[PDB]
Amino acid sequence: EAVRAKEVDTLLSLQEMAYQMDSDFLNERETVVSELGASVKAERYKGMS
Amino acid sequence: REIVSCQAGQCGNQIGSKFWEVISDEHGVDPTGTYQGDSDLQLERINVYFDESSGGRYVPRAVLMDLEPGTMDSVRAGPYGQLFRPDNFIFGQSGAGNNWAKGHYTEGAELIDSVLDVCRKEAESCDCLQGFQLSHSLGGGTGSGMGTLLISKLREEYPDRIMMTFSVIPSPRVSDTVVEPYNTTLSVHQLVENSDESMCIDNEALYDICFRTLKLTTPTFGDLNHLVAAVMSGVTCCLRFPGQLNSDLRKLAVNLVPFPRLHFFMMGFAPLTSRGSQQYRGLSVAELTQQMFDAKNMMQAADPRHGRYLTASALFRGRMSTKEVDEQMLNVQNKNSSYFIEWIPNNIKSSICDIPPKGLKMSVTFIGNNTCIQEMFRRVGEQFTGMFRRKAFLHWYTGEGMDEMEFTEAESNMNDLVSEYQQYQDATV
Amino acid sequence: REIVSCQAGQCGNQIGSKFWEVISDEHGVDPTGTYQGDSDLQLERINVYFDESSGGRYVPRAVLMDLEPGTMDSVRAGPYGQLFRPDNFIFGQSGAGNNWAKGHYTEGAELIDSVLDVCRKEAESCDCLQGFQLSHSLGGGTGSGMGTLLISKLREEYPDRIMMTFSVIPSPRVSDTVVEPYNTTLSVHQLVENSDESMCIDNEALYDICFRTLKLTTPTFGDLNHLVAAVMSGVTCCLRFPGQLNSDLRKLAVNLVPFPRLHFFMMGFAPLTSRGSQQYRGLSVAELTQQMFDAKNMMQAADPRHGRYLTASALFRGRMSTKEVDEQMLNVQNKNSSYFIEWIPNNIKSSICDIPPKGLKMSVTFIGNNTCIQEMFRRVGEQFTGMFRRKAFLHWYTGEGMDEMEFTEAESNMNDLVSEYQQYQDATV
Amino acid sequence: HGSYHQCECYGHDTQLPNYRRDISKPRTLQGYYAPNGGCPCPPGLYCSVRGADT
Amino acid sequence: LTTKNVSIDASGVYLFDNLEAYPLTSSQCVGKMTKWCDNPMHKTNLRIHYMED
Amino acid sequence: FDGEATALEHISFDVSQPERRLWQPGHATTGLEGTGGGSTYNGVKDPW
Amino acid sequence: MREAICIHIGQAGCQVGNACWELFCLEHGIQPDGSDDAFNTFFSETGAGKHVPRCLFLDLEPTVVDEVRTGTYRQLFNPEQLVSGKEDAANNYARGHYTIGKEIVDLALDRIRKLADNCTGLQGFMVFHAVGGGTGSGLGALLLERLSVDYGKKSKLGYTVYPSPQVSTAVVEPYNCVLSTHSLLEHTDVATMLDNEAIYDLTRRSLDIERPSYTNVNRLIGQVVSSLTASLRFDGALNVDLTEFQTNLVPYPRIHFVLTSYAPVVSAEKAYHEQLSVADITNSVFEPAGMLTKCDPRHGKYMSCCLMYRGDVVPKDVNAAIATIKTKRTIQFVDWCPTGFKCGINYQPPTVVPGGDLAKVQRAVCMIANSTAIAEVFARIDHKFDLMYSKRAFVHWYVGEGMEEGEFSEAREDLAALEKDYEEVGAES
Amino acid sequence: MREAICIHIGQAGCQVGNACWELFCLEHGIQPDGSMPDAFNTFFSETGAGKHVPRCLFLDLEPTVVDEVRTGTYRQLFNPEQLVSGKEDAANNYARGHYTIGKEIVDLALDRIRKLADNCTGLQGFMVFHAVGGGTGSGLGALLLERLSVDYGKKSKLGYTVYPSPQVSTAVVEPYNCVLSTHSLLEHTDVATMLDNEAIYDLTRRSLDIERPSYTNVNRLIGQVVSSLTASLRFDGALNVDLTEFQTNLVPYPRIHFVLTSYAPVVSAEKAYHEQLSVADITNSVFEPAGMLTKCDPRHGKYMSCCLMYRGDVVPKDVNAAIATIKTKRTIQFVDWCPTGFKCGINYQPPTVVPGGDLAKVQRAVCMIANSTAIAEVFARIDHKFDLMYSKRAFVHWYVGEGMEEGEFSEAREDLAALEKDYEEVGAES
Ligand SMILES: Nc1nc2c(ncn2[C@@H]2O[C@H](COP(=O)(O)OP(=O)(O)OP(=O)(O)O)[C@@H](O)[C@H]2O)c(=O)[nH]1
Ligand SMILES: Nc1nc2c(ncn2[C@@H]2O[C@H](COP(=O)(O)OP(=O)(O)OP(=O)(O)O)[C@@H](O)[C@H]2O)c(=O)[nH]1
Ligand SMILES: Nc1nc2c(ncn2[C@@H]2O[C@H](COP(=O)(O)OP(=O)(O)O)[C@@H](O)[C@H]2O)c(=O)[nH]1
Ligand SMILES: Nc1nc2c(ncn2[C@@H]2O[C@H](COP(=O)(O)OP(=O)(O)O)[C@@H](O)[C@H]2O)c(=O)[nH]1
Ligand SMILES: [Mg+2]
Ligand SMILES: [Mg+2]
Ligand SMILES: [Zn+2]
Ligand SMILES: [Zn+2]
Ligand SMILES: [Zn+2]
Repeated sequence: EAVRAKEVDTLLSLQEMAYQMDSDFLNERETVVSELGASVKAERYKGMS
Repeated sequence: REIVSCQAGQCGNQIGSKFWEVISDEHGVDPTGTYQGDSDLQLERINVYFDESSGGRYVPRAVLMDLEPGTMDSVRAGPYGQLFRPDNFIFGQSGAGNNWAKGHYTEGAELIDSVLDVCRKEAESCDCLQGFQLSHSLGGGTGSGMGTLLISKLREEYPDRIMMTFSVIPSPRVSDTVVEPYNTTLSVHQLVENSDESMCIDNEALYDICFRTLKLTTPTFGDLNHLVAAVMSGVTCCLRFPGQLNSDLRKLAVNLVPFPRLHFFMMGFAPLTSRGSQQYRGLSVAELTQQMFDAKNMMQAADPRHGRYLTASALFRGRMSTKEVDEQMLNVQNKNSSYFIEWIPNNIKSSICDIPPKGLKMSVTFIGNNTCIQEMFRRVGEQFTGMFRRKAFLHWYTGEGMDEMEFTEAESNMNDLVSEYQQYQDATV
Repeated sequence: REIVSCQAGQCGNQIGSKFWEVISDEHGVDPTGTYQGDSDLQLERINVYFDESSGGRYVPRAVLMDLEPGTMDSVRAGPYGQLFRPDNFIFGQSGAGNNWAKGHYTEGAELIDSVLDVCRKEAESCDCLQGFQLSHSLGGGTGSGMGTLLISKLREEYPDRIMMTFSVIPSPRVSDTVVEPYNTTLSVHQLVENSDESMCIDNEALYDICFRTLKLTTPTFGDLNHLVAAVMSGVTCCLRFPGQLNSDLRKLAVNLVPFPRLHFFMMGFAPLTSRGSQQYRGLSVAELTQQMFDAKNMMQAADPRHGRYLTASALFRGRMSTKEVDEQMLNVQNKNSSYFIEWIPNNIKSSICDIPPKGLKMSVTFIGNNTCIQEMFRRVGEQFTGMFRRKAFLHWYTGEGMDEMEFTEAESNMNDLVSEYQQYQDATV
Repeated sequence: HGSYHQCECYGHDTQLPNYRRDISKPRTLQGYYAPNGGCPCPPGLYCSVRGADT
Repeated sequence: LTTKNVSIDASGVYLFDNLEAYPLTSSQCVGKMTKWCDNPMHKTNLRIHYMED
Repeated sequence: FDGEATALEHISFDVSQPERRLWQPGHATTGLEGTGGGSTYNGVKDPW
Repeated sequence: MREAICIHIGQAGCQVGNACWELFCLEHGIQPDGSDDAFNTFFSETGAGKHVPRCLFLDLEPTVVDEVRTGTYRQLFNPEQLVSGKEDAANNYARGHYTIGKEIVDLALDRIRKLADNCTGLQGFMVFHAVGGGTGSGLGALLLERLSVDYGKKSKLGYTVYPSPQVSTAVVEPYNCVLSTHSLLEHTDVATMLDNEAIYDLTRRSLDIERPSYTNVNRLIGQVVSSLTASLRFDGALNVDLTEFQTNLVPYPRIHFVLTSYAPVVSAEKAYHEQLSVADITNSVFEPAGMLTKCDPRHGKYMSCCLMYRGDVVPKDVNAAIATIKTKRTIQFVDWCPTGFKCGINYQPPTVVPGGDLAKVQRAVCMIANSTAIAEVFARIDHKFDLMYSKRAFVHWYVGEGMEEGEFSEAREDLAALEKDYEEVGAES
Repeated sequence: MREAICIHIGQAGCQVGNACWELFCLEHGIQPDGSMPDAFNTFFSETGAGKHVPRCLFLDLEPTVVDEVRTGTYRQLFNPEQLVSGKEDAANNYARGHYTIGKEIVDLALDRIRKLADNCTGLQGFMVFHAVGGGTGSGLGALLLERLSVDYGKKSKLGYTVYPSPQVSTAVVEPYNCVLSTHSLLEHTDVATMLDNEAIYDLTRRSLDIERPSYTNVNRLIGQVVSSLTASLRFDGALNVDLTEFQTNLVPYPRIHFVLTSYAPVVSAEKAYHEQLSVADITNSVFEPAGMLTKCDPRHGKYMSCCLMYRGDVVPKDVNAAIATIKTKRTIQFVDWCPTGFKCGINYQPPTVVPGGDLAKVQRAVCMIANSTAIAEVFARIDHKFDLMYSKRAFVHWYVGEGMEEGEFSEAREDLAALEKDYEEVGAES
């Protein structure tokens, strides 16, 4: 069960790396947007598309 | 056990929008309002921040406030903007004019009745109100003025209720306002009198933590508000989720506020790393503590090494070992005696929540009542005194009927705050 | 038993990059940090130089320092450059200008804040830090200035912790700098107080070794760095691998430093042979010792025949017992009594490790505190006085806050070290 | 002074003016032009070795 | 014709239609961190402390 | 490399200032192409 | 809602209004027939489906009004709101204020009343005139005082064109300017300088225009007006309003005469040869050569700058430019205004007027900067006034129209009081 | 970063800059129109449109060469600004170029320089290419050097100056001009670089074997030298050095910073592939007075500090062997108080040849920037001409009628005499 705990910790760590790498916040991408938000970007405006 | 939140002004509304984004994501709530979670724990304590509707929708217990209506289209244009009640949107024709006088006495007063009506609606529908939360910036007109007015009226009917205020203290280097010192000074005394506790978030510090630690090239206002949203989500984690050592806003206030006027804290979040440095970081407490107590992690631009920690609070979230989360704090207290006040032993309170934030295995939020909070109040106090000495920009405040004495009164109260921080820092056993 | 490493200047950065190349090759680590070794003995003590992320990637515990970001870019783009932490590289806007004053007082002193931040992070993350490691060149600006400043401000924080420095002592025969004696003199007196033991490297001797022993037609900085890296890996063979007669850095200091000021060693490696003579050379430990005490095999350009060995240390690696590591030491002690010191019986300590460097079935690293090590200190002394008397190239140093008194004190301290070496060389029982 | 002649000796000054005190002061008829000036309408070898004064 | 037209402008015209004349460069010392050095947030001096405080 | 030859090929028939080339052309056969029908004194493309 | 009534007075007002409404129609996609409500501040949505400008073209000389009535935007312009007189003021302040102005303001206020009733959230009035002539100065003064006495504390923005310090198309122009300064100081919330020599210099230098004209001058004026109004027209991180930047710009009620500047203002050939970054454009703004008024700020002290950024400008680059300006000593901010900076962000780049001289640009910035250097032009104009009034030149023209001789003395003395006020605000405490 | 603003003053500076920037564009793969079909940050700046703009300020008092550049091939490369041309030339008069017509243009030049520097976040310094013989390059060069020194503080200043050679001289008053500009070159210039013309002419006549080489050829050689100097901070190499490193390794005293230049191997296409151009051979040619761009005989003085920029496939083996051979060569001698006296910097980039040029494709090269006491003799020739001209007031009315007084000449002569004296003193043995 100690070996199991180490395996689970490693798997969760890899999941953390994957999520942080694909995260919108860290990658400056707006994956989720609304009908109004597509036209108007007051806070999320990063640069010209 | 459930709290009701209010966002004031442009900055407050935009911060609260993404705060509700984080809360809904963590509770498995759709941007529309329907529940789409995969765990019972998500729905177990969803009443803390949400109220169930007629059709099963989950509406945030949130009151949106702004004298400027031109910026409250963006709050509903955000991805989760259609989550709020239409009747919780309170607007005025003209903006606050970046005027604390307009936001507190003339324009805010005509708008505060409906806001208090909505807040009383939320409180009455609320079963056992744990507290009122507020998100605003002290450098604005309807954020500082109307927010202080709101908390002042809130104390009139809820004295013992926890008044959270995530005040955004504007910084001179990232400044974009000239009446900045005036609004900050006029709001600081109201914050002292009408807030059980008030954490200070500085835009300079947010920009720095996004620039160095995150290293991401373009942290905009949304990216700055992301960290504040994460801190708000982590400060109430134990109210919504089970934990080995849970807590709530009152319990943190009791363990962090030694004297009634000393309720200004420093916020920190962990872990925060860049995209490139992601492979290279170890995910454990022996790394979370480093980031949390690190100088650059604070969201306030005044380095905690100035003074000594009165109290510290560590809201850890995730799968931790309780002795490994407490002996780290024992080690830091053991080995950093110079930055912890001697006459208050065991300054650090650690609390454990079982469920971490969504997408994170383990994290921690930091609340520090360090005596370095006087640094921001000073560096804006010299600016305010320089502005006031030559009577600069006082007609814009005296045209609303507000008299020149209240500037001196606010200066006196703010100087008293700074002086009591300094005296308690220099206190000896 | 942790060793936390640091590289200063472009020379030190290249040497450290090659050192991590050698260590990763020995421990079975790809440039991406993954482990593909043939035995678990690598992971048994992999911690000594690498840290493991929660994802399993092994990251060197190294801190890189250079006021020029070009060196950081080159190291990162090197074959093993993706191994280091992205935030473990620290860079400045403007280079040291090959000036000890710029690297130690004005520009280097500014960047040592972040250097110490990352260095303390890494040093604390160690379960039990055995020592610090440094690689630099005293003939440059960043390595000579910032390296000595780092060792000075690290001695204050870790007093009893062991302090490795590999300083590339420049020589006029391979001269490529004219502020060479100034920088060397200004760094020697710092290393005397701030380093518990320090062995010197001369490109003259490395080039000579490559030309006559390895018989390389076009020896390069890569080859010199590979030699230095192999021997710097061998100095910690007992630390990283089990052996018959274990040793550590503190043990090396205790058995090689008779007096606190005398810690400047001359060093070497074995076996070394040309490409065309590898299959003809009978690798026996007697031959290993013969090459080990051969004057030409020393990688610091000073003939031991003009001095006497205060102490010597032979870290042998491979399948081998104790008489090839002690009886030939007795033989060399007896047949070179004029080359050793009478009042120190058993001048040579031997250590045994069970894991030889790969590609060899047995090897040895030599570290000698010979009294001839002060010949370079002589020659650099009159070199320094040559420009100091005429005040040549001194305005660059004096314009960055330094004064002539510092130069006089540095020369006096170097001369005192020289006199101590000479008097202990010619001292009688 | 020394054997090498100074910039002021040549007739040119490598000194930054005090903008806070002198340069950034606006010019008006009353205050500058009246005491020690004219109207706002549109319009050396100093060697210390020799008799000139730096 | 100008002497510059004969030499310099002629060389430029040759370079226009002969792209192989450009020699390969190895600017490995210039990289992502050197570009990051140029980020304008450096001049903002975020969370910086002086003697004046 | 025939510098004079390539100069005759390209620089001699190059135009640096087309404004001047149109305004005062000599024995130049390049750059004379201007706006097609844009400039009529009548001010209208219609017939006079 | 958020309307803005544009009142153009006199010939100069008429041409600048033509250019401004051309630019506004181009920005909002409005054909010269009237064919998201970003247009609401400038174009009232007629009940017939078209868009009528919220403007009043007022002129005593019928020539320019008839030219507008018979131009290209006939179907765009209301047949009223287009008031025409029968004879001009003949470059006489007395004729424009006491004789012909009195008999036309009676209906001008009726037209403004109709415009105000059409408006619902009127932010204020933008007046466009040159005080050089009679209608611009005299009728402008009369209209300004009637608006002040009728609409109370509605915002007023007089984008006035004072006589340029060197060239002038009149001889009684200093007289008219000195007579109108009383109204421009008493019944104008913010007065902006739009002299002609500076715009000529930008057109000649930055635009490489050999023969600049009133066309180009009016195009630049319209560019500036659109840049300032686009904060309430369009989106942005930091949206500001008229009263917003009045509060953030005007420190004293008497201190409201403000300078303006625009960058980048370059031609098509120039545009693609430069890095038109935020830092570059801000530096071009703060340089004297980039101002629309011949008044060097470095000759005075900055008191309050309001930067208006349009395009891809980020608050990041705004703060970076602000930092590199504060750290810059060639421009001195006044001691009682530490921050001194207001920032507005806009997410629509300025649409270029075809057939002009501006080039398609991804980002632009307009600075409304109140500084103590404004005393230079006032000293210029009252020196002309004293020179001409020393022996009573052209005074019979003013006297015979019903304006007494003490007018000149009182107006000159009000201007001298303004001299003293602008000296005193900039003088160090 | 590691930007370096190239300021070209006068006709000589403008043409030298033309050669330098064609070589830089060729090296960085930039079309003469400014586009590419990022070490160029040190010399070129990007744009939203995707083209590159050089970090140069061409400045002339007269519009001939500037307008010829505007009408040349590189017109699209060069920015319309940063190409400042006045209305009338200084007319070979230091007084006219420094007091009458340079005053009305130095403000615009400084504004352009500030605009260029605002885009540079790590600007190492300014390389000013000029000839002090001409009126513009002397007067306006000195004025701009002053204003740059007072505007940027202690920023690095590499003044590549073309002194008038003792025998060949295209002007009669350029001794006056150089005597007047020696103050600027002596105070407001961090490192002054001698680029006289006869030495380059002789090097090209013998080592390159072309009958009629011209200003284009000498400017190509100067651009090659400048590119060799800057390649250390542009490209890779075993020993990377910057503009702030060789100044420290080259200048022993703040006021002793006049240095000679030399280059090797300068060979033709015929000579390229017949000799084994080893590093030892090229270093020997460099130390030989034949390989120099300025005719200060090594034996007549003593080297104080030699900086050697090697480019190409040079290994430190050969560099160290060449250094050892040079040290053991008794024909040349170093100053007594500087034992090492050698600064070495190796760059991996091989020398780049411009098509239509006169150099040949060589896989290795070396450039020397040498501070030696032998440089006093060019000043000796200069003031031996100056006092002969100045004995009875020859060509002095032209100067005194343009703003400068009679004391300027005498004070400049005293400065030159002190420049003789301190060089003799540092050459004197201890
Ligand atoms: N920028 C700009 N200024 C103008 C224009 N036309 C006139 N002016 C200014 O007007 C001043 C002289 O006044 P006028 O041209 O007579 O116009 P006015 O002020 O309305 O006076 P009246 O013609 O009597 O009504 C000059 O100094 C100009 O600066 C224009 O088209 N553009
Ligand atoms: N090496 C080199 N020197 C040049 C070149 N062109 C001009 N010179 C130098 O310029 C000197 C003559 O000065 P001038 O004819 O006045 O030219 P200038 O120095 O630019 O001064 P101005 O003509 O006033 O601009 C000669 O002695 C040359 O040494 C060139 O292309 N290469
Ligand atoms: N961190 C953060 N700060 C903001 C945001 N929006 C505005 N601010 C800050 O708030 C200040 C402007 O205050 P404002 O929102 O206009 O106050 P209000 O007028 O009362 O709404 C600026 O100086 C900004 O630095 C935001 O989304 N995030
Ligand atoms: N062994 C070895 N020595 C080197 C290497 N690179 C440079 N050096 C030596 O370092 C000295 C110059 O150091 P320098 O670059 O000025 O140090 P810095 O100023 O701190 O960057 C020279 O004498 C070289 O002999 C290398 O890769 N390997
Ligand atoms: Mg008119
Ligand atoms: Mg000329
Ligand atoms: Zn000078
Ligand atoms: Zn006058
Ligand atoms: Zn003098």
